[PDB]
Amino acid sequence: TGRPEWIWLALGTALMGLGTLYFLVKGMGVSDPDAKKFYAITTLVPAIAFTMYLSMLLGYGLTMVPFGGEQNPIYWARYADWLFTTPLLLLDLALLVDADQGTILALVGADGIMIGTGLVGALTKVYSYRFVWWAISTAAMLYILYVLFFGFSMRPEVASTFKVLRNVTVVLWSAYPVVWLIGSEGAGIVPLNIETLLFMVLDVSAKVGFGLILLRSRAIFG
Amino acid sequence: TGRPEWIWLALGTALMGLGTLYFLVKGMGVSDPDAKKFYAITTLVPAIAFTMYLSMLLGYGLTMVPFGGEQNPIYWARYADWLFTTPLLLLDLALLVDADQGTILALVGADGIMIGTGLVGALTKVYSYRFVWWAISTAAMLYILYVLFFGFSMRPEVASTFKVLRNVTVVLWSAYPVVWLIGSEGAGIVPLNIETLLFMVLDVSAKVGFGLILLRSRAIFG
Amino acid sequence: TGRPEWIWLALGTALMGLGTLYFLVKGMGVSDPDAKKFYAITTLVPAIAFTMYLSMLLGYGLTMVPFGGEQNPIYWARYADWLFTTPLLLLDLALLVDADQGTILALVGADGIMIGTGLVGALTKVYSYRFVWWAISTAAMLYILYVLFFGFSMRPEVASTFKVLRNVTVVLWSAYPVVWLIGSEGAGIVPLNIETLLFMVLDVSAKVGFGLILLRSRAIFG
Ligand SMILES: *C/C=C(C)/C=C/C=C(C)/C=C/C1=C(C)CCCC1(C)C
Ligand SMILES: *C/C=C(C)/C=C/C=C(C)/C=C/C1=C(C)CCCC1(C)C
Ligand SMILES: *C/C=C(C)/C=C/C=C(C)/C=C/C1=C(C)CCCC1(C)C
Repeated sequence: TGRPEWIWLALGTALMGLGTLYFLVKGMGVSDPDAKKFYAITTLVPAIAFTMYLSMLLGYGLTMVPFGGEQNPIYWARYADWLFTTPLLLLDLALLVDADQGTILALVGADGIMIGTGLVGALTKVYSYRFVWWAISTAAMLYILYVLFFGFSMRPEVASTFKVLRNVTVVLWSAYPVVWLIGSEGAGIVPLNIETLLFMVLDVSAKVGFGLILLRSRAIFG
Repeated sequence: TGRPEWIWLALGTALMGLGTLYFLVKGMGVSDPDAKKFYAITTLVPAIAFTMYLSMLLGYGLTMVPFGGEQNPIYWARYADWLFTTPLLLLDLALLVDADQGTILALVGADGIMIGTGLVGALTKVYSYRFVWWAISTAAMLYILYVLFFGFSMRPEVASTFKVLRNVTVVLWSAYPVVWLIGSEGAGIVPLNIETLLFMVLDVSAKVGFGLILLRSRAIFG
Repeated sequence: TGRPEWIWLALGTALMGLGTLYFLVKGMGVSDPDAKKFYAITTLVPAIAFTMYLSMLLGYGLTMVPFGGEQNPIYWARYADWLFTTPLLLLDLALLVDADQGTILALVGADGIMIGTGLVGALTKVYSYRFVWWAISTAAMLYILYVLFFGFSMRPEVASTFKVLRNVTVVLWSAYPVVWLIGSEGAGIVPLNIETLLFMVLDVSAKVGFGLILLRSRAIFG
């Protein structure tokens, strides 16, 4: 179409779609109850992202938000995505280490707060206040990071995989607040097509890359 | 009112309302923890549908979607309904056979995808793309059907009831994609008042009929 | 700002924000898995309410609903709040007494119905029908009250705390339907600024007061 970012939304759609089919096939032969859990969570993450990448591609997941003078194009569908896929990615981490349910409920709820405040900030018409919501969301993000590092005798199959996925998680998740801030939702420093490319690379890596490291590990079997 | 389908929405409201009160009363005397589970899930399905049938009756759950030339009346409230009642109906099936949590998470998430893509398709303003969302939703539907047949030593109380409810589920659920397709959301082949009658018969049977077969069975007790 | 209720929204924001930080700190040193559960649920309730009080403060969580002649200001964000915090408050009660999952699913679903019908009623443009939704919502409220009293050998640490929190819950929750009814959502008897003060006192007490009684009790430890 007439949106230069179209290409990145198309590529994202395609990579999430093929990741989903790859993990669907791979989990084909699994009967270990624990492994099945990791396969369900992990296949669903890019299947959901596939649908929201498609909706942005076709224009459904775009709206116009007036602020600081202009009519700003905001991809809201990303927050419908993340609202479900980010807790699921935290659940993969949580089950891996056999987390207490109280830590799991802290993680999923802090994550909800993160995305939902992210979404408010994305849709807020008073420019200055958009960054008060960014800050609140970043604080929930940093609570989550804190818990993944200080919130938790695992078998070494689990600890090595956990540590890797944990490192991947903090490095990539921590880049989203930065892209938002300098992108079209925030200061408007980086154009939307570049932003959309940044978010596509993070999203494919955080979902499909993350899942490839997880699902190739023996950590997931009981 | 001035909507010919009003009658079917009124009848649906009434039948869901009486189903809810019937199951509420029936579960009155239950103390078996397992049976209580089946009674909670099963009573809630038509209580939620009661509220969304009422909202369509009163006009709240209707919006206008422009596409292929016209201003199309779309009952969106059906998707608020299904978003919660269809996973609950799958949970009744799942608990019955003592499903692994990984199979339960695959079912509920595939179901979310099904309804949420159904909803996108219902609200999409580009006529051709409405059927790309229909197709994606039908694929999640067929994954669910596949799992109910190939995804799963139960006591014979469970297997006989499970098989029946399973058969009821595939026959009725599989008719929704067809009604949508030829109805006002799709090709516009069947008028909205006839569509609304079709959806009312399916919905009462899939919820109240399904629950009557379930809740009259000894399969639900530990 | 130019809204007289601004002050109560500001005070509510501040009290929910300090409650959240207080409970965050207090739960700092907890390792008992059961206590951690109570701390997660209980800290999250005012953290979520903090964000929705802020959004009403800044104007995001306000919309205009035309009915009975006028353009009515409706704070919708309260229902985004309650949709999650009221089930969490019921979960604190439920875990305390070691409730059956079927009773927990009845509680959370009745609560969803309560808030979601509350929200429909708040946004309904036909004045008379707003009170049909109020009535349906009040009925779910009374089902919840019934279950907390008749739905359930606990150790006396639990029974004393449970009884207190239970009493707090019915007295304060039962006042919300009254405030709505005579406030701006309903008959328009009490002005919006007074209503907003009423809701702020109930909300701080039902969340922060409730949590102080809970989290100071030994009932929460295994
Ligand atoms: C699959 C997608 C992933 C892992 C996305 C993660 C997104 C975040 C961690 C987003 C965080 C944000 C904040 C901390 C600041 C406000 C804006 C957000 C939502 C982009
Ligand atoms: C109580 C209601 C039930 C059991 C409704 C079930 C609805 C479906 C199985 C709907 C499926 C659809 C698709 C597969 C295609 C797109 C449209 C839908 C949502 C009607
Ligand atoms: C933290 C907030 C709490 C505990 C809020 C509880 C709110 C209710 C119990 C609300 C009930 C309502 C009805 C029963 C009638 C319709 C309107 C409502 C949603 C205000």
